[PDB]
Amino acid sequence: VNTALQEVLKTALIHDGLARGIREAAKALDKRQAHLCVLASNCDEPMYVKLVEALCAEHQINLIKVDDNKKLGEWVGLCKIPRKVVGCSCVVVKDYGKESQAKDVIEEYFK
Amino acid sequence: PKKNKHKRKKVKLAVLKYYKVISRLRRECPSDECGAGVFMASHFDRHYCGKCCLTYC
Ligand SMILES: [Zn+2]
Repeated sequence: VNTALQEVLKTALIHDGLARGIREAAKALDKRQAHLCVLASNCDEPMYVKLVEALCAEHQINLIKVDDNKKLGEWVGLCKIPRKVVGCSCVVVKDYGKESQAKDVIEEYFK
Repeated sequence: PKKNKHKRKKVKLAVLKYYKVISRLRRECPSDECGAGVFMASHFDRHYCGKCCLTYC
């Protein structure tokens, strides 16, 4: 179910909890402070970015996958609702709020 | 003539040029306000990190 991206990300932007972007993801992985990693599977061909795929096998990070760039850019960050299209490709969530329905679905996804 | 303005220069996807794939491709900046991912640019007779404005050699 997709409330593992609806109930954590929209409640996570309000708390200085997003590290959105790609080089900031590399500096956040070297901080050892990645707790939640939303990848991309949308690319020109996906073999061009292998750094966030391999630095978690050095750094023991949880990974949750998605297949989309534009619905990723509609999950997190800003947009007009002639429309301001930006697209996000990798998300490090650094911090959270206090949640009682959605701690587990980001927590227990270790398969 | 005229004095030109400065445009932000565009290197294209240098985000993998901070690493070499495990093994980084440039050297680290020692700092307390920086660190945990902050490297120094290795020029031909000098080595440069932005925030501390540090030159090496
Ligand atoms: Zn420095």
